[PDB]
Amino acid sequence: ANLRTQKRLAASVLKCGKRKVWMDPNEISEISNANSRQNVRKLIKDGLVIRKPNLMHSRFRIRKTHAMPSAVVWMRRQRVLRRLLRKYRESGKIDKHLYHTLYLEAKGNTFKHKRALIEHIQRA
Amino acid sequence: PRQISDIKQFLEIARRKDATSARIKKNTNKDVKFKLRCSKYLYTLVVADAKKAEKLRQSLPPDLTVTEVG
Amino acid sequence: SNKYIIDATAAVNDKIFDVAAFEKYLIDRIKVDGKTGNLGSSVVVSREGSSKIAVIAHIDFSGRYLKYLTKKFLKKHSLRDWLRVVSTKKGVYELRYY
Amino acid sequence: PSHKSFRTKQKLAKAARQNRPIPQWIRLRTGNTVHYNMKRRHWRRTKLN
RNA sequence: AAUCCGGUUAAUAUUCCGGAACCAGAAGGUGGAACACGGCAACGUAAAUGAAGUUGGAGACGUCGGCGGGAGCCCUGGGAAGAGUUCUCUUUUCUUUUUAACAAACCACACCCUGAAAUCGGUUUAUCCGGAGCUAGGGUAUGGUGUUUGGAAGAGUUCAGCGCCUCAUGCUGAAUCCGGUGCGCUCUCGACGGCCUUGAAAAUCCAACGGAAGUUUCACAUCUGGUCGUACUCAUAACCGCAGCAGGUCUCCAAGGUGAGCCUCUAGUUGAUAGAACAAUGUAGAUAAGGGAAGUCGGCAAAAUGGGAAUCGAUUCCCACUGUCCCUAUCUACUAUCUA
Repeated sequence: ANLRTQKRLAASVLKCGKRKVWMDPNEISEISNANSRQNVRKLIKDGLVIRKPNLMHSRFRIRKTHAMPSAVVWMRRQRVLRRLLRKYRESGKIDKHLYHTLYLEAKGNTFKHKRALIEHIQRA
Repeated sequence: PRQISDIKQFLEIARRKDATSARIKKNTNKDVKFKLRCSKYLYTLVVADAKKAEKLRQSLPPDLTVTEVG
Repeated sequence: SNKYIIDATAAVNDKIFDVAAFEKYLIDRIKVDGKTGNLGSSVVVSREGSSKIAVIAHIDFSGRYLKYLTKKFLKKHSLRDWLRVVSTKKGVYELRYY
Repeated sequence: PSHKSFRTKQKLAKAARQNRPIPQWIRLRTGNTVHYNMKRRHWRRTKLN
């Protein structure tokens, strides 16, 4: 017969889309008689109406095909130099008087890598 | 909902006339949760020992309605 | 450490595949670290009785891998449409009809 | 809209009752020219204004 | 001033149901409270009188930029369940893997105490602080925060099995776990740096000064919260255009890949009278041998990818390109043709 309302209710109780709602083709009479949501849930339990599973976006080939700001480099580099230079104070390698000068140079981008700052500590 | 840790106070809330029902919950870590429904707050008590779980159950006044695992 | 058991009572009753055949298939197709039969001492496969295949592994062992290995034999035997693999309990697998 | 006032709703209420079909028994009375409705409106057609 | 989650209907949901909270007003009873104390201090507490009068704050507010945090989405590993693949290799491929309002405790920009600095120290991503007190140590407070729990697994979800003429639609087992990652998208917050045009009103609430009169501003419990709107569309069909009109309309949420476009996931449509045959013509496109503006008032339009030099964007020149032309031919779709 006509099953617009049954499909709408089936999507409502399955919490899915009516495109994914699958309604059995050779039990039309019983499905048509099932008119209320209680009857629709009965059909769900008996398996007459099944929710089709989702499709896929195939990350498989997405991974297969898988396999710069000028400020951000200083953004992290300045952090590492300061965060290392701070622990050297607590470790006692450099006193506050020399650290003031060393931190002042570090602003001027005198070294480009953390090992470069380490050679200055070795020199001093 | 308040979490109550002192056993005696949970007894005295239970003895209070405002208390209406209590719920006993058995968790997977063998903790039992005494959930006492009051007017404003739901007072819960987690006691780790199974036997303190039991001597608490009948020390609750009989008039209060205890309920099994909710 | 972990124990993985695949019951074969239904297969034995239906005479689909014997426990000896299941053990031989497991030995010949155990892709442990990419090598067949390389289970060694970390993983030991000891089928107790002719109704199940049990493996005690001290390293990681995937139940999905065991199910996939079992399903591989089903495809060869052309009995996939007759039986499907299910997990009765954690670390436990079984074959049930449709 | 879904924010109508009471007076708007009441005016709508009787406008919905006005455009109803006429009972047959009043037609079946004698000397009663009433045999159809000449005040039948439709929402898609002429607005209530 | 104050509400969230799950479920329910053929049609209503922050409104109904079950559960868990909040706000406002109103009186009392019980217990504790006594014109109170402890901390040098940044303060704190269950209480800690305040008649009148006086006073302030919140409410009560522009714009840009960077930084860090959080939430959700996206990416991703291990594990678990289901589905796909298989002689071969693939511990594979795909789908799912959730925690609301509301509470409790704990838990760092501003301030203070000790301290008295230069040898100038601390210190922002973006050089500011300091003799108006530095570093350091110890506290103080706003504590979305998460650190656990309640809510709360009893919910929801994914599985497997059973119950049986049957409105039997209930019953039983599990799992719903452990992480990583960010110049990613959206929302939002805080210390800052700018642009200065320094940026509404009230109720209500709060606070202070104040000084008449010899157990609440505490906890629990109790009662009440009137009125109107609530369905549906928000449009290539529910509004406006005379109309089921190719038009016009305010606004929120917005996945992935390849790399602005194309393909998809979720979701939603398959809507617009249709069938047969490719006549002339027309429309929309493309290709064309040799020549290369010889066409036209003229490089209109395409191809060179449009460009080289001169004169005053225009003009000219040389080179370059091409169906404008010699000279038209061919191919496709639609219409026209026939039919209901």
